[PDB]
Amino acid sequence: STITRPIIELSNTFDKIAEGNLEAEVPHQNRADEIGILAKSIERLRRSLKQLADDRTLLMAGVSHDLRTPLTRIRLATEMMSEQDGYLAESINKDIEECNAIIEQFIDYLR
Amino acid sequence: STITRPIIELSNTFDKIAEGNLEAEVPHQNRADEIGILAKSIERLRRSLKQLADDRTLLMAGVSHDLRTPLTRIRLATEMMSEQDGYLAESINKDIEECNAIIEQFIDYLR
Repeated sequence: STITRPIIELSNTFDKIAEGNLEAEVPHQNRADEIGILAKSIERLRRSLKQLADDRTLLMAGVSHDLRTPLTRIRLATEMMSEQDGYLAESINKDIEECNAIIEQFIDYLR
Repeated sequence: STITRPIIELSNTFDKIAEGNLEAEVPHQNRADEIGILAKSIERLRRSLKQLADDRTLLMAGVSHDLRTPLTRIRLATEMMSEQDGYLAESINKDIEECNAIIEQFIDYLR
């Protein structure tokens, strides 16, 4: 059974990696023979995946902030327009709301 | 040695996967014994990564399109404002240009 044990365990580890589960642990990590080296390789790949996820999250936050600036600018500007063009200012306000919804939808999809 | 060959090859495959290289091929894919099964597991994980990349690209295009709509709307509206408020319309136009630059910067980073 010891011959079949490590292969079965490695299969389970691959499944966890495929499902984006970076919380699962790798078995036989402390082995010294070729099996131990192979397990270490899997652990390295898993770590790289987790790092990539963190980097992606940081990039998303940066983009959301940068786009917050132009939206705020258009809002403050429109508020000062005369009454004669009130319909124009209202249309621009609606457009900004749609823009914000698109950005929020993106974070929702990834989140 | 024949026993050392497959382990060395598997190690090289793990390195390619870790470096985000989904063009590299997996060895021993056609094997029938436990080694062949393990190799198939690696190929499955690699395939999943490639699929995620393609999906991310499609998602980016969808998001860029949706945001194109609000930007176009604000431009056409502002162009019709009276001369007395020309400075306000100009400021809003500048804001839209900044917004477009932010979205373009994101695509540039990924691409």
